[PDB]
Amino acid sequence: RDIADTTDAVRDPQTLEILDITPCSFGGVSVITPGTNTSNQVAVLYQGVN
Amino acid sequence: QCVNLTTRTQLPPAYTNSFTRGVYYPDKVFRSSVLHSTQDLFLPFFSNVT
Ligand SMILES: *[C@@H]1O[C@H](CO)[C@@H](O)[C@H](O)[C@H]1NC(C)=O
Ligand SMILES: *[C@@H]1O[C@H](CO)[C@@H](O)[C@H](O)[C@H]1NC(C)=O
Repeated sequence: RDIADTTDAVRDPQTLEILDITPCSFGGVSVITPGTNTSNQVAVLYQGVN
Repeated sequence: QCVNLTTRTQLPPAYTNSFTRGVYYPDKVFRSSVLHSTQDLFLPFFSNVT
């Protein structure tokens, strides 16, 4: 568990090594569009993700 | 291993306060650097022992 009660430290089901599991990676899709009448091309931004 | 052979004197049981003993792990979960409040069976602090 963690502060948000989320999994952060994991006992290896087998040997005695220490495992770390994070949930699925994601992001926030934000689009940068001009006017529909003016143009049709869309550039997309990814929120806080390298 | 049977009925007593008398000679059983009665010592006076002196009482001492258990300061901070009797605390254990209530769950088999792993939390890192938190402050968790729980409701469970415990020794009261500074309670007299026999
Ligand atoms: C394109 O459509 C927009 C939306 O109202 C408006 O600027 C106008 O109707 C059009 N612009 C032109 C034809 O320059
Ligand atoms: C332990 O606690 C009380 C006061 O806290 C003490 O006077 C006494 O010796 C003990 N209690 C009992 C019931 O023996």
